[PDB]
Amino acid sequence: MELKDDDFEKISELGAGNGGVVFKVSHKPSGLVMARKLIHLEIKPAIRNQIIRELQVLHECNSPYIVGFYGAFYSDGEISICMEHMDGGSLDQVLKKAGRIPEQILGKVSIAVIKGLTYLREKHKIMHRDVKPSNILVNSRGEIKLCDFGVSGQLIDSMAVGTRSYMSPERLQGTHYSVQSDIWSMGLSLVEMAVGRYPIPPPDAKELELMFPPMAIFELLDYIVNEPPPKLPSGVFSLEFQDFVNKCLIKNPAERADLKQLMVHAFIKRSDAEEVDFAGWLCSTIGLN
Ligand SMILES: Nc1ncnc2c1ncn2[C@@H]1O[C@H](COP(=O)(O)OP(=O)(O)OP(=O)(O)O)[C@@H](O)[C@H]1O
Ligand SMILES: O=C(NOC[C@H](O)CO)c1oc2ccncc2c1Nc1ccc(I)cc1F
Ligand SMILES: [Mg+2]
Repeated sequence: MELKDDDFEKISELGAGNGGVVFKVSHKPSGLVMARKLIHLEIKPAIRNQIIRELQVLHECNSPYIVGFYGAFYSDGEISICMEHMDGGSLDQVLKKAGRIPEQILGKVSIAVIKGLTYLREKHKIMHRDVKPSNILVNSRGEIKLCDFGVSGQLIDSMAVGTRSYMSPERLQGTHYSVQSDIWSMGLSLVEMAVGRYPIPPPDAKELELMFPPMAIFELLDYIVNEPPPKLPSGVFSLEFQDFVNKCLIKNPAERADLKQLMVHAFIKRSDAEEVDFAGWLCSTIGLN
């Protein structure tokens, strides 16, 4: 069935970010609860049809590790993307409530991200372009899924920041980037979620004892490109996890691990095996089920 603006009704607001908002909505004809992302684009009527045409590939993006698509359309100023509502929210929200995410749980997340990126690359020849805790969504059935990935080339162009960057040194320095950049972002997201705050600048010894002003824009970006990369602190995390993120966070993109290598890394092989009630933990920590 085709989706159209007058067929919806706002239930609540799921949040916002550097531009458009997302509503939890009810599609009246179907009865389905959905997440409707609205993106404001003062943009000519020709190229906004291309965007919709290009977003139709999302109907073929079916994976347990990728947020489901219902449809896309242009309303009155705004292009609407309608997706699966994920009742656990994004990992940036669960981090706020959780304080930290345990390593075992990050093992399950790492698995999901790797397998999602792999799906998008192998089956659709696309890079994410925007991996970070807020674009990894989770639900009470224990699923972990990626969203907000770069399907439509046009949409990427029509949007082209914030105060915290998950961009890789190479992408920060110019156009010379591609799929290896998603690895960096994943690695940084993981350190963030393990430690409970954005890992740049790194915490001093005294701030690490406590766990176990904000930087200016240029200061921070300079740190990412010119200063050694962030590390998981020693002692409180397994050596294999430490290696995992170190392999993700190698400044040189060719030297950096790729998805094939990460898939067979000791930390994944260990997390594959482990028995973890992610569904249970998630609800327990945010108060749902
Ligand atoms: N499908 C969904 N189900 C449930 N919540 C969602 C869904 N999509 C987005 N959200 C929520 O909406 C919020 C805003 O999302 P949006 O993608 O507009 O920005 P963001 O990714 O949070 O931050 P940024 O602006 O840096 O991308 C997210 O933080 C997330 O909590
Ligand atoms: O939402 C995106 N960025 O977040 C920016 C924030 O809202 C800030 O304003 C975004 O960027 C793209 C670029 C190209 N193609 C698609 C998208 C796309 N959305 C998208 C992709 C897959 C699925 I499942 C659902 C989606 F909502
Ligand atoms: Mg987002």
